[PDB]
Amino acid sequence: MEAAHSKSTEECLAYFGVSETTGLTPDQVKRHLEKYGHNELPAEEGKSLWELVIEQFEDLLVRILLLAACISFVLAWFEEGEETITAFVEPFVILLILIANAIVGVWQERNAENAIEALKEYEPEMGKVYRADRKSVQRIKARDIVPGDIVEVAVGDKVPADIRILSIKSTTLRVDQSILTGESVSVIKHTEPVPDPRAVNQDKKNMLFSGTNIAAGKALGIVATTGVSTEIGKIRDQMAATEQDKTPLQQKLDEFGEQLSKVISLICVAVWLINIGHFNDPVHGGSWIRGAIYYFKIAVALAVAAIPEGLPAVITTCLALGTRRMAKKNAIVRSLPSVETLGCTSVICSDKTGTLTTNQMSVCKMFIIDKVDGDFCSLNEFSITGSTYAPEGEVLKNDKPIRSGQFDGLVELATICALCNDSSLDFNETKGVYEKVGEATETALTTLVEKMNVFNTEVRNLSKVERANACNSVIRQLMKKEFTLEFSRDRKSMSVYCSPAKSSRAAVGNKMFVKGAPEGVIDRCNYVRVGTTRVPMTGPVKEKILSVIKEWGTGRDTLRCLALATRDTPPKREEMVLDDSSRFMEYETDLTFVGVVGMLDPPRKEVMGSIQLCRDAGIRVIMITGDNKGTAIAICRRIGIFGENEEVADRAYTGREFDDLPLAEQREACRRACCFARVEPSHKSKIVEYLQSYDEITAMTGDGVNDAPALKKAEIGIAMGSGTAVAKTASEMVLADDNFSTIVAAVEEGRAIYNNMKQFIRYLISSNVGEVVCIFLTAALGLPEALIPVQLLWVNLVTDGLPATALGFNPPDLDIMDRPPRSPKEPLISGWLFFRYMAIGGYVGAATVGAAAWWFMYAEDGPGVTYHQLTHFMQCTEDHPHFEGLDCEIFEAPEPMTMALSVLVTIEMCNALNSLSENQSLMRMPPWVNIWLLGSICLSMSLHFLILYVDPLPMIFKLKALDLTQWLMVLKISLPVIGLDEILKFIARNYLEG
Ligand SMILES: C/C=C(/C)C(=O)O[C@H]1C(C)=C2[C@H]([C@@H]1OC(=O)CCCCCCC)[C@@](C)(OC(C)=O)C[C@H](OC(=O)CCCCCCCCCCCNC(=O)OC(C)(C)C)[C@@]1(O)[C@H]2OC(=O)[C@@]1(C)O
Ligand SMILES: Nc1ncnc2c1ncn2[C@@H]1O[C@H](COP(=O)(O)OP(=O)(O)CP(=O)(O)O)[C@@H](O)[C@H]1O
Ligand SMILES: [Mg+2]
Ligand SMILES: [Mg+2]
Ligand code: NA
Repeated sequence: MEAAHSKSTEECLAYFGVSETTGLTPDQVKRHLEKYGHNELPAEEGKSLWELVIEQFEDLLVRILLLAACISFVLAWFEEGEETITAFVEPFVILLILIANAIVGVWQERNAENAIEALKEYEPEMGKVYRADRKSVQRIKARDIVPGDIVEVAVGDKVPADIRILSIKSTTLRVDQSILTGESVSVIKHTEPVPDPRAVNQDKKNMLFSGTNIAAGKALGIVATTGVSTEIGKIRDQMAATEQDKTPLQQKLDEFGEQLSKVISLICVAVWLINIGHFNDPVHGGSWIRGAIYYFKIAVALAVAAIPEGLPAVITTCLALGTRRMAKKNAIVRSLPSVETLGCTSVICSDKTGTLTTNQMSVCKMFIIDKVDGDFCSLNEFSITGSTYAPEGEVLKNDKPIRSGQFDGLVELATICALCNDSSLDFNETKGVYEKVGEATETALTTLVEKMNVFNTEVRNLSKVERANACNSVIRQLMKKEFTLEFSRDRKSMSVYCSPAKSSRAAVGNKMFVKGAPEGVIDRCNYVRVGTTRVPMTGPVKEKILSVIKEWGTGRDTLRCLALATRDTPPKREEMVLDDSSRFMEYETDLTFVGVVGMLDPPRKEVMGSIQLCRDAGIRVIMITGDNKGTAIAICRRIGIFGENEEVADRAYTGREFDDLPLAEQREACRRACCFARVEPSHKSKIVEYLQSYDEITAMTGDGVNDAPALKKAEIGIAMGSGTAVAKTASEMVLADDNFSTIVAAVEEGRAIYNNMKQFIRYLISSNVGEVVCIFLTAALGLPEALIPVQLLWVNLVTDGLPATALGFNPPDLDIMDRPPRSPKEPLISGWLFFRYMAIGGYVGAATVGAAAWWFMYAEDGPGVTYHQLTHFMQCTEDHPHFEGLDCEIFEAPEPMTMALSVLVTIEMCNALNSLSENQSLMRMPPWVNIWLLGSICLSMSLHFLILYVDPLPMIFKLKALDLTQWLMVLKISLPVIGLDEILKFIARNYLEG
């Protein structure tokens, strides 16, 4: 293992003590592999169904439901009557429901994958090495490779392990570092070391990254690191090292169950306590034993009456409808419980280029020297038309079209472009557009030249597959591109060494054409071409050139700038070391300025807008880029991140500056900064760490393996649709169109969803509260069971579901994206609201209980002790001649329970309307504000009726109610609720808030 890419080539061969000629002797292997182990990323930990199922039974609510289903199952085996056979339908369903979870929770998980499981997709199976047990190449297995032994790589290989390169057999070595680094092109490699120990992957040019692919060539190397120590391994760790939290909804889950479990217990405490007399009045008579079976069968009744059985399924049902919904709007939510979190994103750190700007290069201005006298300068500035790389546009100065050949300065600037360019242009018939063959910034140049055909060369008598490069290729036949000095991140420029063909361009042997950042190339210029002549680059001449440079890249224009020059007297060919990039800055001096070229990477429309929405939304937007600060900034104001004129010094730091600042200011910077320029790897995460130190839900967006470590830890990681599998499987959402805006649009559904989601949740809960109250009373008073678990379930599952899940469509507020993103800590039911549902429930609890008992104490179709002596219904067959000479079996009558169970049903089909709104009266928001909710209610009612009329059913529950006698009685109980709410709902006006 060597963090050395900065070491000499022999220095490594030294460290490992290995023969670049022989390799590692089988001993070295046995010893190296035991200090280094195998080159491979650790396997996964997959739980068994056993383990899975067990989690499915680790919720307090699922358990409280399992203990209850036991007591029911246990009771349903204590009667000895032929009629009491439907005894196994209660403890049967409960299980069934609890079973349907485990079932779903497992398949739920079984289909989800690990972001890391996606990484191992980058590990090659075989490798190619050289060791002491053979002269010819040995082809082994990635993992059997050890830090040290000599490995060789070829054009068609995937790089196993991180290799410090020893020697390049090919004439050149190309690499696709795409997946785990900055920008991919055929990145070249060289053998000489890299001085800086703290070098960024891209800058370690003598290296072979594990997983990356060698595009072209065949070179030899010595393995630096193996395994998890390998550059990517270094990542896999990050990801595995991170743990993410439960959506502030799931958070609230445990919370509610924790309590819903405390309460419950307490009841049984109050309950057992109201029947304490049974300790100082019993005559040891025997009817005892049948009194314990009461508490036991009333306790499991208490459970299916405290837990919102059906809720779980209504929520996810609400979410999946929304997934598909956003999917239409190009947004892809990976895992849904995350929609909530998206709904309250505090900040969005998105990259610029790919998403914000369209990334469509096009030269808009050029500028070449026109004349220099004493101190008087004179430039020739231009304008170029054409968004597309498409070779279609016109060159104009002072808005007047202009032939290009008419000016020398241009004819050179033009060639330079065409020659110091590795890109080109290609046209396709499948879509009919002109596509970016190489790198955009280059493919745009190639384009520029096309538009200003310096040679007035007929191109309209040529097809469109030929128009693509007619003007370039011509300038290409005007020089012999001997070789090229690739771009390097320190001289921030590149150059092409050329020769002319024997007769035409003989004038001056070889010359050199360079292009890069104006700062550099310009200093390196000691002269300046004025048409066909040169002059001593002077003080004034320079300022004036940089002044326009700064004008373009800082002005509203927000243009990118390329300074073009040529080295007239290039060093002799054989005196150049075309293969040791260090010296490339030396070969690029004594330069003659030729002119700079400005081009734009236009922001995508809706962004400006989408940026504004965030404002009203209060959602912060941080722009992570690769532009220089001066340009990042501008660009921002151009979109709205900043407002032209705004002071931005503190709100925008740079890749470096940031690293400088101490952990102290690091944090600060982050809560206010909105523009990070020249960002590096770690940053995307350190920030996401500070943005978290401010309890801020923050969005992050990357595209490749290197971005994963953050995308993971970000509350909401957003991966590009044109991004790499891994990253995607790391983010919690994916953008097919990459449009930043799609993020904001997604942040919208995110709130909406949760608002309906939210309410429909409050609806089914309060009801569950009510139910509880019913059993409490049914129990505290002795009164016969008023409602049965087997019932309560049906309700909380169906008669309650269809209105709840229809509520999920409640018309979205108009002010959504006009209120700061929601708080996570904000509880679902509190304050006066608590008081409200605390009352509605206390209402239904009695409305139901009293209902069943009514049919017992006033209804004609079943007279009962009007003195309330039904309370002791427990004792009837006993003291048969006590106070009743009645048919003792009437207490277990169906009519009384269908009474309450129908006043419940209705009260909810009603309460499910004092919901369409929280405080806006129904006359201010009639139920017909939602077509679904109404319809749904009907489907439930024809249903509830299904359990009265369809013979198989009623016998399971209770028999039919006498229409207009008993039903009417039902209505004179429930309907009033609405009032009770409209009344609390009115207590709105009687307080400030609204
Ligand atoms: C429910 C029924 C009852 C009886 C209950 O105990 O509720 C209390 C309680 C706990 C509360 C409240 C409630 O307090 C009372 O009513 C006092 C008890 C008096 C009644 C007893 C008679 C003597 C709450 C409900 O009501 C009011 C109006 O006071 C409101 C609120 O609740 C919310 O905001 C809910 C949002 C939680 C988040 C929703 C998550 C649950 C949804 C999933 C359902 C899982 N169930 C299930 O069966 O799944 C399977 C797989 C099948 C097992 C919450 O104050 C909560 O405490 C909290 O921490 C909160 C923030 O939570
Ligand atoms: N095709 C090209 N050839 C030579 N130099 C180029 C170039 N395109 C840009 N440059 C110059 O080289 C410097 C760096 O190029 P770099 O590869 O970092 O650009 P980039 O801006 O395309 C990254 P990002 O796309 O993430 O914003 C630029 O700041 C510019 O001055
Ligand atoms: Mg570039
Ligand atoms: Mg990137
Ligand atoms: Na996460």
